[PDB]
Amino acid sequence: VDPDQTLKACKALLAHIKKAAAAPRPDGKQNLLADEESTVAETPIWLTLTTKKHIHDSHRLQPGKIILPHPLNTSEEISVCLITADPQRFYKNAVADEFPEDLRAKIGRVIDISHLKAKFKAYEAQRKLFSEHDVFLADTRIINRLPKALGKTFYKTTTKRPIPVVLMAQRDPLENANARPIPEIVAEIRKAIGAALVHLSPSTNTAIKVGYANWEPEKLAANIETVIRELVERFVPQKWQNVRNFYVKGPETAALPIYQ
RNA sequence: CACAUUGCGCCCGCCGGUAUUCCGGCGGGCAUGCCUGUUCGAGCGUCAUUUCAACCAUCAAGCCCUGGGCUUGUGUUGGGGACCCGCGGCUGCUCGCGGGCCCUGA
Repeated sequence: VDPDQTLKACKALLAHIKKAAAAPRPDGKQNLLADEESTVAETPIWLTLTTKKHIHDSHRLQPGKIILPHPLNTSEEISVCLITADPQRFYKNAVADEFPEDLRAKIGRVIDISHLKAKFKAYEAQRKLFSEHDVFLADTRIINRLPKALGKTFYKTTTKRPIPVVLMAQRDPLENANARPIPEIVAEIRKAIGAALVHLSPSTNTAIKVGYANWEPEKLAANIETVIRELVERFVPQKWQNVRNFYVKGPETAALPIYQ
């Protein structure tokens, strides 16, 4: 991987995204809810990794976490959802009182698995939860049963799939819930939000969301460098002996190659 | 109950006489219509009765550089959209495998 050809590939892709939005739309009617600064700031940039064989024998619904130097979901206009285990009362008081003001404004809804199976069963109900929140975090005790509850709506698109979080200390619900120290739960939640997620879909092609078009190319290139060097360290089998060329992918534009 | 005659039934209990059975007496009760409630019922009057529930891991095990992190626990309704891709075949058009966006009452 040559960083100079990678970073010069970054400028060409963000520049084309800017000009692609800069063209007047040919229908003669403007958009009320799409400004130029808004639509560039909200288009995500993908990097697509292809392999010589299957990266996994079967679908792994639980996504892995990639530690980034810069957090990914950092904008103000994102709302997160926390799927907890039992006592939602215990964890809603946790958010409301002993959390920082930044974390409280990030949290949109804390929901226990029992209430999730109680009022999100219809596909219309879980579609409304899908559209309402931006990202989803979920307990490690509960990540087993989310595909049955959330259904096809969350687990066919691989974009809002729930991110695991570890509420492991080392069960009667109302007696005592096994909760870790509170201020370091916030660091774990902040770690999950800022991480870029990998999806171990069985086929040869995987795509990672790494940044946005309004970000600087230096901060984009630094993010993708640690992503591609650390993802194939643990997730891709046979290390480079399975990997093939990379492609930086815009959502509506062509793919720029990075061969390996 | 009976022109009411000091007569005669029925239920429970008691007393005195050779008395568990007999005789006589005594005490408390037994009219009709209607109301409220209790209890026992009757009706080829009407109804219900073939259980659409919950029931994965609200944590276990193995590890590492002794305390935090890691790995495994395979679990998704169907359909549609001159949209953007990667990979396999197809002489090629294209078709399969997985993605990015959008829509719809399970």
